[PDB]
Amino acid sequence: NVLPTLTELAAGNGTFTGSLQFTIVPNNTVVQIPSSLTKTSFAVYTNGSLAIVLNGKAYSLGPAGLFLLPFVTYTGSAIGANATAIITVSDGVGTSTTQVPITAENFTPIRLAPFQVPAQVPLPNAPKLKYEYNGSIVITPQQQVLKIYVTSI
Amino acid sequence: SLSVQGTTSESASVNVQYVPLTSTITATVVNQEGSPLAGATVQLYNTTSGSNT
Amino acid sequence: AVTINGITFYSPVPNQTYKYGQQLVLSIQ
Repeated sequence: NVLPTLTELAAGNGTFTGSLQFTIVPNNTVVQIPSSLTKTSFAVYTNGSLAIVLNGKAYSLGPAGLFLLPFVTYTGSAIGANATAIITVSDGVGTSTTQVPITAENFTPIRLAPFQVPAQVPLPNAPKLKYEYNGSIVITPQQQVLKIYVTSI
Repeated sequence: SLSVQGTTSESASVNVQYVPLTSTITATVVNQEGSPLAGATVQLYNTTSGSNT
Repeated sequence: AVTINGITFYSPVPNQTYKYGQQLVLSIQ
C-alpha cells in the first residue's frame, strides 16, 4: 500500500478519496518545426513527458503535450514547459546559433489582451487561444497603429 | 499545407511527394562462342499501340 | 505525435512519398 484504499470517515458518511502527486521528466526528443514564414526556424521538443511522483521518483505517463495546458502557439505550435529551443537568429553581420532551454522557470505568465478589454483581466469565457475584438482600429499610413496590450507583469 | 483555422490559425507546411512510374526493358545477345556480343543493334517497338511505334 | 506548427500529425509527416492508387488518409490531432 503506497496509495490509499477507500474507507469512510464516520459510520455511513459515504466518503472515498485517494491522492495522486505528479511531475514531468525533461524530455530530449528532437522535433525541428519547419518555418519558412520567418527566417527563424525553431525546434521544440514534445513539451515534457509527464510522470507520477510515487515512491519519490518519476514513472512516465507519456507525452505531456496533449496533457498539459497552457502552451504558447507559435503559429499554432505547442511550446510549453520542459523543452529546448535551438535558435538560429539572424542579423546584418550574418547569423548566430544560440540555444535557450525552455524551462517552467522561463514559463512566464503573459496574456496579450485587446485595447478595449482590461490588460490584467484575462478572458476565460472567451476561447483560450482566441478572442474576437469588436472595436474599430483605423490605420493611417504614417500612424499604422495595431494597439494591444502585451501584459508583461 | 494545413491551415488549421480553429481557435488558432495554425500554419503547417507538410511536404509530400510522388515518384513517377517508368518502365525499363533489357535485351541480351549471346551465340555459340558463349561470349556477349557488342555492337549489335536491338530495336524495341512498342507493339501494344496497334503498330510498330 | 510530431508537433509541426501546432498540428499533432499522426499523418502526414513531411516528405511522404505516394504510389499509383494509394490512399492518403489525414490522421491529425
